[PDB]
Amino acid sequence: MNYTILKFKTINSKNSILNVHQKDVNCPFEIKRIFYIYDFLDDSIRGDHANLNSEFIFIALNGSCEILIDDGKTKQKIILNNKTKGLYIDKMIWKQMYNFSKDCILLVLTNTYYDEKEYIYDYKYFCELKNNIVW
Amino acid sequence: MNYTILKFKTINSKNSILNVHQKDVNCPFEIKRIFYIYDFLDDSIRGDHANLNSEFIFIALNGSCEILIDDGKTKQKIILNNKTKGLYIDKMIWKQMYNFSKDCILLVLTNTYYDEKEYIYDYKYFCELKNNIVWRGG
Ligand SMILES: Cc1cn([C@H]2C[C@H](O)[C@@H](COP(=O)(O)OP(=O)(O)O)O2)c(=O)[nH]c1=O
Ligand SMILES: Cc1cn([C@H]2C[C@H](O)[C@@H](COP(=O)(O)OP(=O)(O)O)O2)c(=O)[nH]c1=O
Repeated sequence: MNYTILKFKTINSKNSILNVHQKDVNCPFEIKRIFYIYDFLDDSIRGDHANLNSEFIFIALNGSCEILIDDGKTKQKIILNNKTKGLYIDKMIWKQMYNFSKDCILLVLTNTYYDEKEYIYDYKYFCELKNNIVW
Repeated sequence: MNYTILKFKTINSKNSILNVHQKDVNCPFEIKRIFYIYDFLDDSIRGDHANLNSEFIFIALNGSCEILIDDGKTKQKIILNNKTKGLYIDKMIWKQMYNFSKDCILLVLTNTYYDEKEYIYDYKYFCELKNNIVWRGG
């Protein structure tokens, strides 16, 4: 599956630490949209979809969570809990996020404007799209 | 001086809160780069420059800090301390940030790639370039 764990370069100066993201700097794509997710309750789950076009980098900026990614062929669990690590996934990877700490802040970077129409919410279709050897 | 304290529209769902930023959603520019600053020790200070092209939104995702902004003629101090608000500033505004809490995480959105040639680190010449721009009609 087309995922990587990225290790960010930081700039340690002025008694603090700076992490930069842009095309070719701790990010393989061109950024167009950012969002962050916070104030999680005990059984919060996010995701349950794949996206046709958007690539993602997920970064836990505070606290931590889990993510299960799935390409139709294999699955992986990933822990995010570190400001110098990110999970990069290509488009057409199903994901769910859960087991959020109380204090988790999740930052997501993507290369597309939000488009409800690029979403795949039906898992069987997703798996047909990833595996069906006719097409 | 051109700045705005934004109140963000949040999406409250799935037992959590989502804040989205892109052109015309909680941000007036096209995003091209993001950065965040953290692990501040007591006396830490950031900024001390102006930028010729870039606009910015500053958000305290966690904790709090104070920002001073300066148009060459006046200055203004603002506290950043929660996730539903940020400070938009236009280009060619000088800024300095200080009084960071130990747990402060500062997130910044901007509309450009990083460019050393866009920085003005000398306040005196900041005021001259800005006074000239203002003089021109800007
Ligand atoms: C990610 C995102 C979501 N939303 C809205 C639409 C969705 O109904 C809701 C949550 O998005 P969605 O991606 O469906 O949930 P998750 O973040 O768990 O994957 O917020 C936007 O308006 N813009 C966005 O960029
Ligand atoms: C913001 C930023 C800084 N840097 C480098 C250049 C600077 O010497 C240093 C700090 O940036 P600078 O903007 O000069 O300081 P501050 O963050 O306090 O305003 O890190 C980058 O390489 N890319 C970036 O996007």
